[PDB]
Amino acid sequence: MDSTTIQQNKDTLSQIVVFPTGNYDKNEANAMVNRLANIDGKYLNALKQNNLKIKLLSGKLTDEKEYAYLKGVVPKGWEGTGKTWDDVPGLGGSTVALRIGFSNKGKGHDAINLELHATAHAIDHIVLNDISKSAQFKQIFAKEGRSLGNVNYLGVYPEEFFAESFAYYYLNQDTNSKLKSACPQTYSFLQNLAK
Ligand SMILES: [Zn+2]
Repeated sequence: MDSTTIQQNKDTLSQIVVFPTGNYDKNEANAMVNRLANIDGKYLNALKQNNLKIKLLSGKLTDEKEYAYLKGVVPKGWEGTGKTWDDVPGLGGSTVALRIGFSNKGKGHDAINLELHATAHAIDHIVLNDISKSAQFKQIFAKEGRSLGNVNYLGVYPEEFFAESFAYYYLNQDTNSKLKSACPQTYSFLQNLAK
């Protein structure tokens, strides 16, 4: 309905997204920004205020200097697998690092969208001050925490279910209505947050 909002958010994101040195698909990198541009501007401006940089990567996560301490480190609940932090495409929290071309579900992650799920962690931690670990959201998580699948992951950690609910809410119209169907209280919760 509104293309003007996307364009203004893209300009906010221009003060947030940092493009990598090296070779990558420029069009796909731009597609990731367009998807991030659907997040409420209130959240984006607040990330801009706190100087949160969304770093897009052309290579592996642990190839980057700041995440080199993760090289060879096995993430939690990567029992066997054979994969370490070197094989993780995205990361969110205090910092945001995303590998370009790995947005879709299955590209080394179970999130419905890499960049929206990770940026959610930053908005949760930096902007909303760990709202996923608040009494109100815990009550909702207690009831709706498994309604998006991944019951041993999303259904166990409220910070993860928040991030995925956020991604469902802001990705596209289909996954938004999917969230409203499966998680009415969570949908209502996020809707009030942006009011
Ligand atoms: Zn996560």
